[PDB]
Amino acid sequence: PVEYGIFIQRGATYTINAAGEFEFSGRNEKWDQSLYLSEHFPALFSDVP
Amino acid sequence: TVTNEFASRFRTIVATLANVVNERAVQDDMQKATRSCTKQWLRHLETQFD
Amino acid sequence: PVEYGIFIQRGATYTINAAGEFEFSGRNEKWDQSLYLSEHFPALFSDVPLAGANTIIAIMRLFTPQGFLRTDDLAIAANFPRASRNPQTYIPYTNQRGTVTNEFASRFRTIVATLANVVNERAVQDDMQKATRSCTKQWLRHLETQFDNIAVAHTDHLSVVYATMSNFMLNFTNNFSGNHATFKPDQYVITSPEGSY
Amino acid sequence: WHYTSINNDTRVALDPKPNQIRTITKPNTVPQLGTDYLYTFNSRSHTLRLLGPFQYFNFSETDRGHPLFRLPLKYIPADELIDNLHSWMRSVHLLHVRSEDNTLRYNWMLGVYARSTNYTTPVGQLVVNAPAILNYSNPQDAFNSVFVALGIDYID
Amino acid sequence: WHYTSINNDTRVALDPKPNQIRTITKPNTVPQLGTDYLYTFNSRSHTLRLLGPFQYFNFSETDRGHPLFRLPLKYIPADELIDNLHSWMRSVHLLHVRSEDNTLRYNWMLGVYARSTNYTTPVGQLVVNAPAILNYSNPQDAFNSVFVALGIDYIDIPITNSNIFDDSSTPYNVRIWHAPTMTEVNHILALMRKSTLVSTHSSWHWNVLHTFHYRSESDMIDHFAAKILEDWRQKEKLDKGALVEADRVIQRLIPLSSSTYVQRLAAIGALYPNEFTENVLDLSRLSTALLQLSDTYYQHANDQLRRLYRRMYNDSRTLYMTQRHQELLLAQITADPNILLYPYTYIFTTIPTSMNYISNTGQGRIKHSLTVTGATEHDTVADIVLGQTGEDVITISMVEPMSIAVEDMYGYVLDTPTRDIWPADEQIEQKGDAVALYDTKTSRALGMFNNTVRIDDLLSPLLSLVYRTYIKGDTMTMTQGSLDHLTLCAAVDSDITFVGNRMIAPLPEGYIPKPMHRNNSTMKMLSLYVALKKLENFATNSYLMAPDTSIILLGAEREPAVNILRRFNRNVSNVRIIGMGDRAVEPNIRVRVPFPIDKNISADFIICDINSYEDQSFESMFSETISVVTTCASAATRALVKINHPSEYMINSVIERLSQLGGVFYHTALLKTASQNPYSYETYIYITPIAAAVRFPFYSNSAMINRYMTAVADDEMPIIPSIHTVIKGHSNTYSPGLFCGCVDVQSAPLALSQLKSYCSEATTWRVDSDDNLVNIIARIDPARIALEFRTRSNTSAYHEYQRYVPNGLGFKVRKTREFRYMHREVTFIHKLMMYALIREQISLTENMTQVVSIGGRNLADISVVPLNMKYVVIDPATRIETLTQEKKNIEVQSRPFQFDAANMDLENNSIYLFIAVIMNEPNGAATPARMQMDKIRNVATAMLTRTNCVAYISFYEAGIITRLDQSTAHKTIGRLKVANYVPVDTLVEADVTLMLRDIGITHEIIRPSTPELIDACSNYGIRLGSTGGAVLDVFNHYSPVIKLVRS
Amino acid sequence: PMSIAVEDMYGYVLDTPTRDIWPADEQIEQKGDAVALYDTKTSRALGMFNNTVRIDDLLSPLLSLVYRTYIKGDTMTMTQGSLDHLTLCAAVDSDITFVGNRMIAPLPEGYIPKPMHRNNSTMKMLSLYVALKKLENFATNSYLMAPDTSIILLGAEREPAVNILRRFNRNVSNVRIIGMGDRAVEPNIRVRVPFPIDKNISADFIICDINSYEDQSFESMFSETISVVTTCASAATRALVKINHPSEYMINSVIERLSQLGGVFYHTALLKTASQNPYSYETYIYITPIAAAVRFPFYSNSAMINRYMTAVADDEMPIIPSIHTV
Repeated sequence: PVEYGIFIQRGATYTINAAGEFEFSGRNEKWDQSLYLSEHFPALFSDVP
Repeated sequence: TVTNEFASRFRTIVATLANVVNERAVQDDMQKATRSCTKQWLRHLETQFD
Repeated sequence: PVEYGIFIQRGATYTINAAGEFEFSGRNEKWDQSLYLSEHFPALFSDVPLAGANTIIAIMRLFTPQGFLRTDDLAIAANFPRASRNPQTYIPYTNQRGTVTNEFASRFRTIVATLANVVNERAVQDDMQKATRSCTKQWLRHLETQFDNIAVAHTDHLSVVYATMSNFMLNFTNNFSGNHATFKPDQYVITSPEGSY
Repeated sequence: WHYTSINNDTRVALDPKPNQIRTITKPNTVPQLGTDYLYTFNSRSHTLRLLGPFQYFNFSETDRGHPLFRLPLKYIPADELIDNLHSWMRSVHLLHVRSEDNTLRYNWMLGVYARSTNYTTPVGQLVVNAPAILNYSNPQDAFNSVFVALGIDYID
Repeated sequence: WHYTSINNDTRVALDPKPNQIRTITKPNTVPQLGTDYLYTFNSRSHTLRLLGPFQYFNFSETDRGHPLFRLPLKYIPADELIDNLHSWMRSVHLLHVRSEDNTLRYNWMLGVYARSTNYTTPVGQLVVNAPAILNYSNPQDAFNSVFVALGIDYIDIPITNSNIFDDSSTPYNVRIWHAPTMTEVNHILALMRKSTLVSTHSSWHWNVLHTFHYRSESDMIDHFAAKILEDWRQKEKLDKGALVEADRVIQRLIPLSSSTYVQRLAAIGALYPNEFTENVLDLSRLSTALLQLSDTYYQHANDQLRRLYRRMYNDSRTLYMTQRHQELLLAQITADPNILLYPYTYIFTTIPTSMNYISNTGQGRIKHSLTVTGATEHDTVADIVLGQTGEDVITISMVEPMSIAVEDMYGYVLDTPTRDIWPADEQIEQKGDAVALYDTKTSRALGMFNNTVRIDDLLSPLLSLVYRTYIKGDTMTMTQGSLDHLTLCAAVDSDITFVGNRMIAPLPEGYIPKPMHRNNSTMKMLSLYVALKKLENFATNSYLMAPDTSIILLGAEREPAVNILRRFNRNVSNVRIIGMGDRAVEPNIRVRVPFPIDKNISADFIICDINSYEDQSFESMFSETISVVTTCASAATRALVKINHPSEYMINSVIERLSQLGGVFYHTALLKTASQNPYSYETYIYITPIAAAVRFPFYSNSAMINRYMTAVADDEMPIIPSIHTVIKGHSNTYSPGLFCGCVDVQSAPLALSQLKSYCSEATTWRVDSDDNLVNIIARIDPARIALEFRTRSNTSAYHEYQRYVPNGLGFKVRKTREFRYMHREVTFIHKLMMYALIREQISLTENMTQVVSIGGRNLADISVVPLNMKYVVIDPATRIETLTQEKKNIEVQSRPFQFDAANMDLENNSIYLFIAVIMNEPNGAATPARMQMDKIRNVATAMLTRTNCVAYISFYEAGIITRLDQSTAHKTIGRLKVANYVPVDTLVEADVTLMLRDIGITHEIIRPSTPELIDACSNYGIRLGSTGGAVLDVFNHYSPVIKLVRS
Repeated sequence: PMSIAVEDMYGYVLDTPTRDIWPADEQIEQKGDAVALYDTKTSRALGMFNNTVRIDDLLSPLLSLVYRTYIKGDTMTMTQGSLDHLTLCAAVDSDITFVGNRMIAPLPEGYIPKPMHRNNSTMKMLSLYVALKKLENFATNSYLMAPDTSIILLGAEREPAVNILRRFNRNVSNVRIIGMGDRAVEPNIRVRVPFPIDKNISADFIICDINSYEDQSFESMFSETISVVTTCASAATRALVKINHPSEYMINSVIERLSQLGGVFYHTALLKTASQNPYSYETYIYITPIAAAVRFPFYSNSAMINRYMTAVADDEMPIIPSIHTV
């Protein structure tokens, strides 16, 4: 833990828009795959530190 | 836990319950062999529970 | 039981902090072989005197070895392989070439002397008739008096066949055992630039 | 008139520093009580009650044995309990990590709770693996972490 | 200088003579120890350690049994070990040969080593056959023989740990090589490379080289440091020049084949960095505390220093003697050829030296005194934020508690009337004042102080201590002494029975009574009771109201102010101590005010003390207060009532009603007491059946009444002294308070060199060697802020402080409590009001050139208003240079100012301050040449827009020889002694307002009032502490600040 | 090592001036002497004696004996007698509680406090303190500074010269015993010389005793020593300072600065004490607020100052007393 506690604090999902940048949503949600084709990238694969 | 807890609490039951049994073998004072063969049974009984 | 929980209270194992005394871990772990060649020592062998249970710690300074580090020498003067900076070994006996009553065996008598005292405290709780408690305290007499006949050979013969061994070829490591409290062997991993070691 | 006060806290600013939490429990070994733990005794009565930060501390079962509590009173030597209470307080060790940052406060309350059950419960089995979960720099954030890493909704 | 020593040996000249070696072991049978073997015992500890020549002796196994070592302690009888140790020492015999030649010394060391194993080993089996091999006449030749007759190359002896009962494993083992010539040593020392971890040191004992062999690396640095320590000492005496006895010249060990820590540890020791100390240097844990100092010395090395320390680290094989240090060997090598010395040597010249780190791992929190403006130049620094301390290490309480004597508790100051008339015009005026006041209650800001500081929890520890010192010990007290009164009250719930006057009890069997129970009032009742008996008869000694008299106390909720007062007279005959109140319990009879017409209520001394009325309206309030006095004036002879709101209308109408009623006039006098809760503005009226006719009955000016008459209204009343936890460099605007916290030891010097911009006092302490945190405590003081934010030059003395890190900021265990309100002397408070009054006048007037202080300290700067205005100080004694130079806009002309009107420096916008006047010398004895000095002070004034303030001291008489509370500010005859100084004399008040009115023009005497008390006590947050509270309002009054502000 | 009585330990000898004038010709001459001396330090041969014999390990057995004779036996001492002063210092770490004036304790249950801790200085501080109280009033009997007065000790590293001095008055009312220094620990407030302009520092009796300066050059040395005296003459009434190098220039310029400054003249008198380390050539200047006008203020011949003025140079300085055996 600890890292999970501070990573989930930022959120589990982001949007790539704003013409650039990232918009992490500060909330814990699950994936489910049903929202694959929208404006939601799984935040664990972001690369941002 | 190294040695299981629940069973170690049972050991305290036997530890003091056996002490109470001695005070009857002092009033009815039976030869060592009798008072021993009962205090030996509680050893087997308790070690099974483990 | 009354003071075992005061021992296993401080820790089951410990490590040594950089330059200084020991560091007992407040955890109660079981021991395993995987830990040996790595870190941690079985704490039931350290010697820091505990103010709680002085009986569990007294039966432990009763496991102390009786030997000396006889540094081979005539193996290295002959020029043999030795994987350490300097050679070493640990024979487990002495000589008592002149001693009236052999020493090594007289140390055993102290083991029996106090180990038998511990056996009585069980024949007071389970209090068996004299005949039973006697026929066991009589066995330790025979057992110990046998050791007094082995004491002669195990000191000035089975001790020469050891002092030779540490000088042989193909034997190249230091299995030093004097002082269990602080001894770890050496790791000698064959490393490579790529791959694994 | 509108009265003035001051928002001075209590239960928060009582938890010791992490690198120093070493001392205020075990290494209390070197000195010897006397003043802190207070004890009166009306006369069948008494009231031994150790304080700050040893109050709000709950005794772990089994290790709530030990002659201290075994001595119920029956009789008390003002010399016995002063030496005897030491014998117990000596042997209390609570898992922790020594830190470097000066802006970290060790979390007592919840941390010592785990040492009570025996690290059987998950909220205490979580503190075993990574003990550094108890080093908070801001209140509330202390507990928040022990929820997100459990999926649990409330500890009691 | 080249220091002198002496080549006196030690280990050699310790071995006994052969024919006599008989005695100093076995035949020690006849005497019996006692002194030699030393044994202390801290309390699970001890340390039995027999010495000379029984030290350096190792115990043979098996025969290391025997009850002596078997007795570990478990418990020790100082009689057991003295008899028991003998029983062992008796039975030690070591093989030898009795000789005839007088030039033979027995070889102990090696000889007794053989007796250890059991003569099993050959080096011990050789001594069995021919024991005469141990009789040497010359050192070295002793060992040489035990080699040639073995073919062996080196014997190795195990050293035993210092204690006898510390039966653990040895840290290291020493080894003795066969080596005669010099070209020999070079061989063993070179072959000694490529071999684990070994050490030699400089010289040798018997002229035979012997190296050390360590067990585990970790157990090296703890020995290597134990020696580097005792060598920084041998070079302390050899640096000052003294005949040093000890031999080796340089004790510092040399690391041959070694690890990596010992390198960084070898270099740091070689170049002697420490300075003096001598504070019982901690022997245990010295290892790490030294190794910490090693690192921080490197974080300072100005290239050149760095260059060297990085070399000796990288080298670590040659000892670095310092020129004159090297010579000592050269002066002894020629003094005897053929003697071995460590061959590889390097020599210094200029070290060079820089700083010296004052370390001492002792106990105590170190207090500092940060001085403004040093050497360094500080421009734009960070903000070094500290915070979060912990409740265990730092406790902050808001008090403050004080401590005094028992005799200092009971005490009061009396006051006397002045006017004989009460004009019919100012009687309706005085009325309007009290009417207009009553509606709008006293300053709310003054209020958040009365409710806080309480004498209840102020004299709390004073009485709590005397409670415990009764449950054990104690001796005499004698009936009546203010001590018999104290213990018969403050402590104990039962009775203090007396035996033969002096014995005071003395024996309880073992039931121990419970502590008493004071209630924010009892201590005020008793303090007044003593003052009643005292006012009755000035002559001391009594406090036992004569038998068969009856004191009647009146109060809202009385007892145990009467339970205590009663059992203080329990011994002497029949006394009645009755109480009445509106919330009383038996024995005190419950009764509401204004009493039924039925009650008779008769006594001798009455202390009335009620105030339970919301009342509403001024008129209903007046009628209650006045009528309680009348129903007390008739009831007793020597009675004193208690009036609230002493407003010169209310108080002076009380005298009125009593006067015209009875025998024309009553003798009145109001008084203040200690144990009142410092500033409660409530006073006590005291009435007596006169003697003849009183001259001056009424109160004209009414200064004590006036203390109440100064609370005006609420504006921005809140203050609430807070905390902070953050430092900004040369950045003004910090609301009063204090900041605690904690910082890293690596930046602790940076913190200190910034707090100087905010205060003066600052404590610091580390908790334990390793934790590397040093919590700071700093008080914000405005008396400093005015001398810092003057201009811009930050400067400071950063360099100096930094020479403390690591250890040098003190070590402290346990908890420590710092209060929110400190404590100060009553005089120190009075001056803070002279300035709070004066800071008002200066910052209001149009144009000023400067504010010029004539006489006094560099202090008094505060109320330089503004910070910017030219500040001149004309005094003979003062430190100059840097502060005036550091353009903090100051200058000090050290001519003793001559105020003889002959030639005075003046001319326009000149603001002069005279808080001196007390002679140029501490004397102040010139009292008639003072009214002449003040006469020639104002005289010669034609310098237009100029102003000056002057101070006094007057009254005397009725404020001393009636006071009977000589706490701090007491007076002798007519002289006023305050704090230090010498008795200062008063100058007739009327004469000042009689003359000068024809000479000068303007003369307004303003006294500092309650607004100044609150304001100045709000910024510095310095609470009084009884005693000085009662004595204050009297003293503060008669020091009028005369301000001659004319043209 | 030597042995005497307790009353033989505390003691001093006073000295008094002689000349009333300081001629303008021998003032530049007296200067040259102290300037020419300062550079070349005192005889190195004299040096191997000051460093050796120490009153620290000279009065060692005197106090060690009275320590043990307290752990067992003992009877009376009475508050104030130089014995009550001795035992409340030299021996014992705790407090010597008094019962009925004479009983001095008398019963410990069996915990035995540790011995005290003198440091080659404390014994010099106490010896001087007694002499201050004594110089104040020749008439014997007191050593308990009257209640509510405050002595302020100044030193490089003070305590337990103040820890001891304090708990000697623990019995009598409210006394303040404050210390300042350049290496001090709580209660003693740390502060470097020549002090910030902020400090007020007020007292009745001041014993100044600092010397922590390598300094370098004669001029910087002069300015430090003189200014410490001035920041002590104003601070107290009956204060005595401590000057190093009493050379008849340095010492006689101190009288000068003080005289012309204040009320024309000050009554001065330098003194030597026991417990100084036999021959340390350091003396103590004692200043007081006169009575009228002093007749002979300056030092003409200056014999005591001269004891320092005789160390010349190093020739064949070594001696080192050896042994022989033939």
